Amino acid sequence: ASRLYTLVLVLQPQRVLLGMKKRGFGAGRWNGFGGKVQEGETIEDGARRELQEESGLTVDALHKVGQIVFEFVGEPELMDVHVFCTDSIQGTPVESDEMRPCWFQLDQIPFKDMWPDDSYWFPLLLQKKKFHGYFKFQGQDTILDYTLREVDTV
Ligand SMILES: CNc1nc2nc3c1[nH]c(=O)n3Cc1cccc(c1)OCCOCCO2
Repeated sequence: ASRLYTLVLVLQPQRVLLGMKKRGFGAGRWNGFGGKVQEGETIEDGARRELQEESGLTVDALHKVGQIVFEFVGEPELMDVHVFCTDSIQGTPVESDEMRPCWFQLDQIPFKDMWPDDSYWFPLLLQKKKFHGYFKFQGQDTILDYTLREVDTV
């Protein structure tokens, strides 16, 4: 009982782009760019779409870096998130009614104001590792258990 989602991190050698979500999903946390894959769309197309729609950036190459399955206790649908990274972008990120984009130096990532699972996988992302992960959450703030392993093939 899963539903497909994309998540894109715009990661250049000195810095990463995150957006503060002003409302709705993930509000009040620094998020990457992503959402539900639509009907007739490949996962990679959906990721490019979500980045563009949400960030204002246009991406050339996307690289798949991970898959994370989220379980929220009591919610029937598992969220199957396909995670991608790019360093080849065009444009300037645009602040909108839904999000406030900001660049962070890699040693100043705001983990305290991010989803708590990010402290586990973001360091793999930053070191160019690919991963499979699973996080069981109670509410949005508590990780009950998780697994996370590095893989050769996402
Ligand atoms: C940078 N880390 C995270 N960024 C986001 N959500 C994040 C990030 N880390 C995280 O746990 N989430 C929540 C989450 C949970 C289930 C499905 C999800 C996201 O779909 C991926 C699309 O989410 C876009 C919002 O960005």
